[PDB]
Amino acid sequence: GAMAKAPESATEKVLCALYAEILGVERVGVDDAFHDLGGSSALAMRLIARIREELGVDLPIRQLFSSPTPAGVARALAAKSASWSHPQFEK
Repeated sequence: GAMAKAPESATEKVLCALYAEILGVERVGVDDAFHDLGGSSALAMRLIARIREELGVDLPIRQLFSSPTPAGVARALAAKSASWSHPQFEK
């Protein structure tokens, strides 16, 4: 429940919705940290999966620690728009 009450950018609104779905709230501001809503790191790991189902994008929990608000996660997502090879795995 931060007082900045900042407005939402395009990805940040999807993240606010995704935060609310897990937290059980009416709304999340782009300045509300996942932890300020009472969320825990374990729930933040599950958030990654829901973001992937809805938007098709993944974020490691490493970056999420530095990106506790929707506005933080959205810019962290945007960094992946650069040409970068994600690490592979076997088949």
